[PDB]
Amino acid sequence: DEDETTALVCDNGSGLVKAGFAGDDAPRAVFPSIVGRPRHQGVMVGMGQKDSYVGDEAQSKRGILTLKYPIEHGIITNWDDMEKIWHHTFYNELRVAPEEHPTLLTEAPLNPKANREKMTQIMFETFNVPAMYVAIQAVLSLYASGRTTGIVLDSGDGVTHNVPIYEGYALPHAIMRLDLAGRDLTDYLMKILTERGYSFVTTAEREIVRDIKEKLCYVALDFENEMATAASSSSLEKSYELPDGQVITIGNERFRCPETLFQPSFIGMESAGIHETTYNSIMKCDIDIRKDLYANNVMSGGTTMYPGIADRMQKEITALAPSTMKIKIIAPPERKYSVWIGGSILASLSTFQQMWITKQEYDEAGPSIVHRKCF
Amino acid sequence: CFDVSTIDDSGEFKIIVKAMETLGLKESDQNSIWRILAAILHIGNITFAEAAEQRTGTTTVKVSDTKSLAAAASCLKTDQQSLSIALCYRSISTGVGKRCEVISVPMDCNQAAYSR
Amino acid sequence: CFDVSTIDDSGEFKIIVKAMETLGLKESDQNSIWRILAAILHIGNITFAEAAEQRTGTTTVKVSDTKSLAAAASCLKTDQQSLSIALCYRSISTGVGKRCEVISVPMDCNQAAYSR
Amino acid sequence: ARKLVIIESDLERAEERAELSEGKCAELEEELKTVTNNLKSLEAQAEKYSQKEDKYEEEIKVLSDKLK
Amino acid sequence: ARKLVIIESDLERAEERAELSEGKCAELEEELKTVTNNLKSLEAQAEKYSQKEDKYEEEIKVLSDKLK
Amino acid sequence: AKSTDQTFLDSICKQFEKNPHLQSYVVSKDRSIGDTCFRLKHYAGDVTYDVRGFLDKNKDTLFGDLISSMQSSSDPLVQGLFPPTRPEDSKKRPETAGSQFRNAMNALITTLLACS
Ligand SMILES: Nc1ncnc2c1ncn2[C@@H]1O[C@H](COP(=O)(O)OP(=O)(O)O)[C@@H](O)[C@H]1O
Ligand SMILES: [Ca+2]
Repeated sequence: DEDETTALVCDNGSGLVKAGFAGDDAPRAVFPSIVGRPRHQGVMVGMGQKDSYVGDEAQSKRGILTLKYPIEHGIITNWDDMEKIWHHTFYNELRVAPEEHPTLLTEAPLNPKANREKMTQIMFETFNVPAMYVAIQAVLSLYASGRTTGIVLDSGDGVTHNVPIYEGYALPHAIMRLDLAGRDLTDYLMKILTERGYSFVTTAEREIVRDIKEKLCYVALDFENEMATAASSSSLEKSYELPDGQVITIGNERFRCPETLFQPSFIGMESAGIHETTYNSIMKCDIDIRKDLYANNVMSGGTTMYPGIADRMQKEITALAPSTMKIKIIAPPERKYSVWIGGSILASLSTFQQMWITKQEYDEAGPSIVHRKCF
Repeated sequence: CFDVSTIDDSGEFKIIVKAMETLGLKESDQNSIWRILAAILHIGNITFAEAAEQRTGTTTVKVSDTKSLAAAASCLKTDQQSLSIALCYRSISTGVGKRCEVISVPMDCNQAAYSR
Repeated sequence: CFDVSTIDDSGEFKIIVKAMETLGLKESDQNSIWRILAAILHIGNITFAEAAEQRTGTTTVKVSDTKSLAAAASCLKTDQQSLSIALCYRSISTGVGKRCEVISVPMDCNQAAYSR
Repeated sequence: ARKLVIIESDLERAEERAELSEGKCAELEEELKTVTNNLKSLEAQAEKYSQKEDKYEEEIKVLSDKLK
Repeated sequence: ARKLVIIESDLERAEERAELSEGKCAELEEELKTVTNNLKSLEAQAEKYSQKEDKYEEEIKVLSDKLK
Repeated sequence: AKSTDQTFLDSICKQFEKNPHLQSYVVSKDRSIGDTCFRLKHYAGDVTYDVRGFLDKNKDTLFGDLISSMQSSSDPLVQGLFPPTRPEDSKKRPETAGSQFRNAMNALITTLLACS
């Protein structure tokens, strides 16, 4: 009590459920968003199976599990299982009840209207939550990084968002939503692996791809020039003894899948690279508002952690684009967790009161209290 | 500032020493206390020669005066290398199981001097 | 724990001895009773120095402190060898005709300490 | 009866040689775990350093052109 | 005669696990020496790469000044 | 043998938490219940228990093999601890000592509900 109220900081997506205690800086409790059943039948008696297996408990013992995925970048295949995903957050890891402290979540811009009330209903009209809010993904990282004037491109795993926020919100738009990040690359690898007697089919092993990915996979400085270099067996082939029992000397499999990012043609979409749409969104704004945008670019998310992601952007943009101001790309120490660094802030602020929703406020405006307060 | 017109520190020391012994802080204990301050002084001889690695906006942090930087790590009795890597580059990844460090990237000078 | 702040065992003994004789437990009988407890104490000085015979998972059971192990079998008046083989390695084969023992194989430490 | 006494003399010899080996084998495995940890660590740094010099030489090449 | 078989059988188990452990332990010990050598070698290269990119650091800097 | 204390505790919360006189942190929304603990309603008061031990503590099972070695002793003391087979308590013999506890208390009430 005294000078302590304790506020939770959560940020869920399509890869990790980031959570902490109170006033923290970095995410303490983290676990994969998974929830399946026992295709096997639990021994059924050596426990009335139930618990789909979740948290650092399901990922530990995959194989047996029939992992089913609820949140495919935005759309939720089913909300009934979501109840048993949040039953793992506050209870197992955080070890605190939601009927005590507030709550903070993230908002993927342009989210279905039906999802607003559905989510809020799960808490207030069921699991008593005194107060909560659902802040907008990107905007959070802006302040934490210490930027006032920037163009943000937040992309962790779910979807891509080109948010030219550098002074205010809710203008025309200059924002886009693309389903081409993280999990999209995870499903693409197994496709091409078939050309080398490898086929990670189901979800259980599909997760292993993610593991092997974040330890060697890279983005070619220039696919065209590295083609002739492929002859050399030093900078391409990299041994990786699968901790299960298989040696895969990945060489041309590391920078072939990530290429899909710049080449949406490899997934059947007329959409251009992420540097074309960048122009598309900037041109719809004022004319005297660009010179400062190019000066400072905010690239956050785990997608920017790959080796050979920032340098390439400074090669293609400068080619066909205004060439007067300095070109600089900002990549903070841990540009992935930049969202959580800023997420913790708003939760620890007091001015935040004149924004969130209070217990009584809901009953005063009914279920439409959401779109009546926030937007 | 440094020198004060009303206070005479040089002549006060030997007078304080008697007061130091009055409580129970013998020379043996005195020396042990001076090390703690010496550690602070060693930190005080450590600034950041604004590394000119970056060419324009942002900038990294590098220590040209290794003599002073080494003096601290020497008395702190810690790895000079790890000290420079861990501080200049912050680590974050504490997923309950409890952390995996070292992942990072340089930051501006203001934040470096601030964290310092 | 061992010592209690409210009870004085050292001074209570000689008082209990009078009560021991009140019923009919003479020193001759007292000594006979202390042996039973001594047997329990000898069992209490017997643990299992986790035999490192197995290299990884499972593990066998071996007694490095033979002094303590022998002390029990000595007072129990039984074959020290058979005692170690029969206990550490359980026997099963009772086909009505009534058993043929000794067939067995080592087991983990938890089960050993449990059966103990 | 005599053979029962002789057979035991050879048993203790193999038990000790195996225990002595396991003692060092475990130590070597632990040491290997520490070395391999730094091996990939240095390899990661080596790859990073290689990436740095490549970008430096590229930028320096541009600076030279602008200088001329 | 039966006790003899029990002990004699144990001798076979002891001798088997001994030669197997020592065999792998010797192989492991020899491997550690190779890995240790690789560690020292890689560490040396990493040192050369680190000092090199640090030289380009003071080089790309002075060139930026002359260009300005 | 593998169903540890933790697994058994899980069998209680699911099989029950519907029948009167039982709660936990899952069903009953109350932070007062630790994740490693559970609530249990009595005839009036509420009590929170821990699941430490439970199994191995309650089981206390000792089959022949280990006992047989002691029963065939020549010493009058040792064999004394193993009376001539079931004294006024026969029924079936092998079935843990934990379940035997219930039988001891049930045999107690049976003879209590047959007098004045
Ligand atoms: N150092 C890294 N390099 C490349 N990918 C990384 C790195 N660290 C994390 N990732 C990846 O980033 C993704 C998680 O990023 P995150 O921003 O938390 O996603 P989301 O918010 O969509 O759940 C995972 O696919 C993970 O493997
Ligand atoms: Ca993100």
